[PDB]
Amino acid sequence: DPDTAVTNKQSFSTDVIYQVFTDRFLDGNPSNNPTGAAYDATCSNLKLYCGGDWQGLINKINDNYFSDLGVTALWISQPVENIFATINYSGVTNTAYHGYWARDFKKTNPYFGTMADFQNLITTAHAKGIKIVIDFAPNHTSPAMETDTSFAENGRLYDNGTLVGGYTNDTNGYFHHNGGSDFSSLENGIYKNLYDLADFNHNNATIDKYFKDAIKLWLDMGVDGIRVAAVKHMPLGWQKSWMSSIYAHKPVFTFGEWFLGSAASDADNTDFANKSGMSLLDFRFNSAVRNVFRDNTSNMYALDSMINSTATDYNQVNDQVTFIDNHDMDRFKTSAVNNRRLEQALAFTLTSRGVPAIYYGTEQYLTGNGDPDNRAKMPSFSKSTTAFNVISKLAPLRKSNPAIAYGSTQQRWINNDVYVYERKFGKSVAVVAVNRNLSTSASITGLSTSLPTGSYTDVLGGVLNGNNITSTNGSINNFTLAAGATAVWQYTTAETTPTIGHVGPVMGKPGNVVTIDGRGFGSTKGTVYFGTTAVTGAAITSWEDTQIKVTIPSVAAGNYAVKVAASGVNSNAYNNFTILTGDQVTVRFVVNNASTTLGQNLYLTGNVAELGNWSTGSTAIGPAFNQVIHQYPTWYYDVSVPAGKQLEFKFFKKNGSTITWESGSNHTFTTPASGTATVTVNWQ
Ligand SMILES: [Ca+2]
Ligand SMILES: [Ca+2]
Repeated sequence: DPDTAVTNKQSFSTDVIYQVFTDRFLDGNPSNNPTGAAYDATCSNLKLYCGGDWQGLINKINDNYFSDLGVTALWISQPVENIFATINYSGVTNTAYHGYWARDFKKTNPYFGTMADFQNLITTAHAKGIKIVIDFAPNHTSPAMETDTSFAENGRLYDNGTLVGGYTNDTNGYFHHNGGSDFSSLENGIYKNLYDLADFNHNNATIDKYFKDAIKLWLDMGVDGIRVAAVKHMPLGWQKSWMSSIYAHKPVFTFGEWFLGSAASDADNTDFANKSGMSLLDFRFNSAVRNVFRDNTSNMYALDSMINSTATDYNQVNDQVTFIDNHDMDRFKTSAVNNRRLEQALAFTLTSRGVPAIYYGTEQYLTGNGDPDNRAKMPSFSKSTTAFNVISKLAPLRKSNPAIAYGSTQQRWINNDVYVYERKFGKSVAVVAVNRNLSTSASITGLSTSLPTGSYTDVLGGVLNGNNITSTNGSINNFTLAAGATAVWQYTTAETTPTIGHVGPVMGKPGNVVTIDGRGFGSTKGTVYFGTTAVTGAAITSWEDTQIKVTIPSVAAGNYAVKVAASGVNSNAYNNFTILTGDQVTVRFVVNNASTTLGQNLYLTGNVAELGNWSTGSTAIGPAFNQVIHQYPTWYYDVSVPAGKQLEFKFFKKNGSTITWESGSNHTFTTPASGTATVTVNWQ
């Protein structure tokens, strides 16, 4: 199979995700519409259900709307049975229309469709080569008051019909009853309630179990991707074991949302991308794209830096999911914002690095500020707009041109309102040119690309007032780029060298199988190098020019670079693959009596690669928490550690360069073969 083929769950770099709020798109079947309180036919009261559902998308896939737009994937609402109760928050009736106030993860949302309607979608989709991607919220159930069972469904979690338990009188401790997060730190954002939503207790072994079992269900119906919610509000440790269990079983591409407010590099957000075993929505690229194109607060320089810092921060920047907007900010088009500015923002995003998503009806230039006005009933299905045209012209290149799909990003020309940049993968090039200025045109003199000699026609055919150019050995002849114009001119040809485009997943134990997308690999089963170790023959499950699939060798766990060798010649090196010791379980380590100093923090390390392998660097886990579950001078932390292994660990205070250890002998611990566990040591 191709890297391109819908068959490929582990990479989305060649796709364009269409994100659609299921109930606001199209009501295909009206019999699975709510009754009364919870329902609005006319969808004027956006807090109510509007009747949209899975048969609605089906019908659209079939009359070629998605395929004509060129989107190759769809990201639907979390599908699980949500609370049926209507919650009246200060005068206004709220319904669980948005698919987030779940109540049974092992069942479907009847207003969206049945299990068979779900399967139906999976199939009408894969039929037209459109990958499906679901939302998933392992952080919580629904709203609830501990003093008040009467409020909503009191966070009640039912396992497949059978009630496991609600918020009030939670004798088992399935939930953090720690108050609600005030958000002053990371720690309080995790172990206290997200707003008024009943917070799961993951260190609880029923719930740890439930959630791994609830995703295998969905993966088994053939979802091709998982968009995780509120990842800043759950422990990384738990997210990592949950993930490793998924990759073990049915590796799909998984990206999470860690909300960010700016193009700025946030540390916890970056460490999350690199260590979690998942990718994130690209909130910092979003901040740049709105600043330069919508809001005129920043200029062409901002955009280029953002490109460069995200390229530097992220272990695999190409997995990150870019966007001009979504269901939690205001809609890009607003009355002052020009069409061409939305259109250029689209243009830009489709041609840029990472994985592009579009929130529904951006082809229809939809407005709506804040929530819910940013979530309206999808207005028309016209295939007539300039945004409709730009998306369908450009998003195909992600598949046909590997430079767009995996390539590098170079600046070739920039001033305050003009940006010309280049995407290159091996011999394939693409240059995008953009003048954001809607009144002055701009002479580009002295442009040098690494396009070969010839005349290159604007791929957009002039829909965005694109002109044509001529390369003479890269040097482009002088030209006026028009007002508000944008151009794309590209070049492809067959690679004849193994070159690793993508690898997915990037973290797993021995025995897991990964996918290596690329160009010029040939069809003669060669050798795959996990670092220094050749994998050959039968251990390689598939070998095709663009995609090799291969089992993880039983090497020591750690960070590895992956190379391919075809016909003797070796490919480029894809980095930061994480081989895990084995299966993982989340274990909470609690250290008492660990007084520190102003600004002295507490990490743990130990004898396995998951614990950093006696590191005091970026692999030592830390810093530990010490305000919510346990408090100073006790310190605690949740780690992803390997199932049933004896561990040797020690805590240490790190100040500047002053690492200062635990005295005595190493502490030791044998982990469970499944689940979660807790261990408590006294700082010695
Ligand atoms: Ca319906
Ligand atoms: Ca939480």
